[PDB]
Amino acid sequence: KVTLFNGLTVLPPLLTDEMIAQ
Amino acid sequence: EILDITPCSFGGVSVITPGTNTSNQVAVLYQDVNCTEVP
Ligand SMILES: *[C@@H]1O[C@H](CO)[C@@H](O)[C@H](O)[C@H]1NC(C)=O
Ligand SMILES: *[C@@H]1O[C@H](CO)[C@@H](O)[C@H](O)[C@H]1NC(C)=O
Repeated sequence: KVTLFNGLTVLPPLLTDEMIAQ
Repeated sequence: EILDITPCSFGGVSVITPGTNTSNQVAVLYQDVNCTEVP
């Protein structure tokens, strides 16, 4: 359901989706 | 001929290190960058 350079950087979360699901 | 322009790889640099008074060894993390582009 929930689906959606110039110094911008997106850091990955520490906990992945699999670990949250676990 | 049309050409695409993309800024070449850039990122932050982080230093992973235990306490200075355990050891002096460090590791380097290059964020959002291949290992090939590092040198
Ligand atoms: C560094 O680690 C040593 C080993 O125990 C300790 O004696 C010293 O107080 C430590 N220094 C700090 C700032 O934690
Ligand atoms: C690293 O470099 C090569 C050439 O740029 C590329 O094909 C490869 O997919 C890159 N690796 C990753 C994990 O993105």
